[PDB]
Amino acid sequence: ATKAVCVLKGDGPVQGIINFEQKESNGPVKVWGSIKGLTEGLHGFHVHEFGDNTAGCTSAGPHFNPLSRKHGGPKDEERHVGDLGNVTADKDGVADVSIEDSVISLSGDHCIIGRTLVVHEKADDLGKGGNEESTKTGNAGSRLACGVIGIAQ
Amino acid sequence: ATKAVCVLKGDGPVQGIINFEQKESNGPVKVWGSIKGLTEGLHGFHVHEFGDNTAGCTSAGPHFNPLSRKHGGPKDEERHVGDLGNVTADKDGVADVSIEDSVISLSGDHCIIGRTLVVHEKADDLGKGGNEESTKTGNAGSRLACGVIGIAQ
Ligand SMILES: [Cu+2]
Ligand SMILES: [Cu+2]
Ligand SMILES: [Zn+2]
Ligand SMILES: [Zn+2]
Repeated sequence: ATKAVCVLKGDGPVQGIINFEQKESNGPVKVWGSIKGLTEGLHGFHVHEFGDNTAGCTSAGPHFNPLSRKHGGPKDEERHVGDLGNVTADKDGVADVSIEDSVISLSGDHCIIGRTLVVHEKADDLGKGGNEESTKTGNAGSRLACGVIGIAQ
Repeated sequence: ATKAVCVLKGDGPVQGIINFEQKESNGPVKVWGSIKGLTEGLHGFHVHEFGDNTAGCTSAGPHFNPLSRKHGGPKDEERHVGDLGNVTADKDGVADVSIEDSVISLSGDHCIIGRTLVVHEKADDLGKGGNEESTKTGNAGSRLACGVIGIAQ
């Protein structure tokens, strides 16, 4: 696959659409779109392991972490594959997302297709928060919206 | 992987959960679960090509058809890889889904992870109807509910 897409929804007002593009096998992945209904500020943004929304976003499990690393930010060597950092909303509640990432993929063992993208209640501290949870979740709190990442046209 | 899941959502509520299991990559896929909120009778049931719900189930495109075949039933050689036939709802509006299929897969070129499962308004005629559409869509009509197929734990 070269293109993927995710519709983010949850139980509250947070909703969005996120697109992915990967031009080349083993090249970087462009990630772009918009999320609305958010509180102003940073909100953690990750790919979680399972594309399972059976009981809502909780069913998606932990961060996608095929290489058994600690949590980090997207520009860290020490990160989960799924660690895409934060999106940032304005007072208007909108986060415009524009990310390139070279660790996620749309094929192979780092593939994110069929997994869940999640936007969080709180900021992700990118593993620099100095408690144990920082190293696992980034202290980003509950899951406000999510969706399964699908193959796109 | 060897398990996948799909949450179907549409107006009614037409709602359902479908589980997938494939014991080995060269093996059949067990498909099972429940869909509620349906009218009594047969409803077409297929994997569509794109895991895109941007604008609702319409965004998923046509039946998943990597081999460029005509529409058929699941037992037919001439079928789309996505052709899973019909589910049947009782007077209570529930369809008990219990399928094994050897053409879909959870890995490889026929993988359905990241694609959309759809349940339709009307019966699928399994390509045996009296017109040209039968060999494309089975005449199953609109899309009552769908979801993106994700990797499960
Ligand atoms: Cu997350
Ligand atoms: Cu269909
Ligand atoms: Zn992480
Ligand atoms: Zn078909």
